[PDB]
Amino acid sequence: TQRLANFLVHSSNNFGAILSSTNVGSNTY
Amino acid sequence: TQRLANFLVHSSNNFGAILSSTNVGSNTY
Amino acid sequence: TQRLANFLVHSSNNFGAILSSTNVGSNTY
Amino acid sequence: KCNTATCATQRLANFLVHSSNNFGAILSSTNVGSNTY
Amino acid sequence: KCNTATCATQRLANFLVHSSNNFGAILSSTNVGSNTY
Amino acid sequence: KCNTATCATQRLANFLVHSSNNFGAILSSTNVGSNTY
Amino acid sequence: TQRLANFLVHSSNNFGAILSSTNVGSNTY
Amino acid sequence: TQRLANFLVHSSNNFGAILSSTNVGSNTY
Amino acid sequence: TQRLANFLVHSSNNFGAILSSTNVGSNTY
Amino acid sequence: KCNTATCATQRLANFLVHSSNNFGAILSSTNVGSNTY
Amino acid sequence: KCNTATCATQRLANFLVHSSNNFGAILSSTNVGSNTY
Amino acid sequence: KCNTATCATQRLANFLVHSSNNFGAILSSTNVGSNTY
Repeated sequence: TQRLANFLVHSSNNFGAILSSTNVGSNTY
Repeated sequence: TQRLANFLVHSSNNFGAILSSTNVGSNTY
Repeated sequence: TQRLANFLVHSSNNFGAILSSTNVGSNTY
Repeated sequence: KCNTATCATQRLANFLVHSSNNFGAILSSTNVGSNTY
Repeated sequence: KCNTATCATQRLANFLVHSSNNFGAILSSTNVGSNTY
Repeated sequence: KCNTATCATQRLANFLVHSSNNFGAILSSTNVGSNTY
Repeated sequence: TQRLANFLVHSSNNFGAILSSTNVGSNTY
Repeated sequence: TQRLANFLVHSSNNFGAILSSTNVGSNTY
Repeated sequence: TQRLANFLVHSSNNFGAILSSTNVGSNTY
Repeated sequence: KCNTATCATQRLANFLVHSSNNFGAILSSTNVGSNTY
Repeated sequence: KCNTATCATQRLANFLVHSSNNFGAILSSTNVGSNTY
Repeated sequence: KCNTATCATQRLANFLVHSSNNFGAILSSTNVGSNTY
């Protein structure tokens, strides 16, 4: 038997500046 | 028997400056 | 029998400056 | 609570109190990525 | 609580209190990535 | 609490108190990555 | 006396690939 | 007396690949 | 007397690959 | 030519000969800035 | 040429001969800035 | 040429001959800045 359960809680709170720059394969020239 | 359970809580709080720059394969010129 | 359980809590709080620059394969020129 | 076996309980405590009582002057300047030319 | 066997309980304590009571002048300047030319 | 065997309990204590009571002048300058030309 | 003369000849010839990217103040995110 | 004369000849020829990337003040994120 | 003369000849020829990346003040993140 | 004084003559020689006589197969691929995903 | 004084003559010689006579197969691949994902 | 004084003549010689006679197979691969993922 397989009793699998994923409890994924992703809480994110911001009260200031965020500069989240993600470059997956980006090529700047 | 397999009793598997993943309790993943990812809490992130910000009150200031964040510059999260992730370059997965990025190539700057 | 396998009784596996992962309790992963990832709490991160910021009150100041953060410059998190991660370069996984990035090539700067 | 748990009696027989295989007992796992995790308790998380998080009383974050961010109190800022400004009775005066605050001159802040947040510049993330800016560039003054 | 747990009686027989396989007893794991984890307790996390987090009373974070960030108190800032400014009765005067604060001249802050946060520059993350900025460049003054 | 645990009676028979296999007893593991972990307790974490975290009373962080960051108190900053400025009754005067603070001239701060945080420059992370900045470059003044 | 001032006898000033500027002989400025700017000759440019191309027979192949050129990628001339000039960023005077440009800010890529 | 001032006898000034500037003979500026700027000849450039290309027969292949050129990637001339100049960043005067450019800020990549 | 001032007899000044500038003979500036700037000849550049290419037959292959060139990657001329100049960063005067550029800040990569 | 110049006889008395202040004699400056500059001669530039430029016989560039780019000759390419392909009697066979040339498989070239110029990729400047391209990105094959 | 120049007789009295202040004699400056500069001669530049440039016989560049780029000859490429391909009687066979050339498999070239110029990749400047490219990125094969 | 120059007779009296102040004699400066500079001669530059440049017979560059780049000859490439390929009677066979050339497998070249120029990768400047490329990144094969």
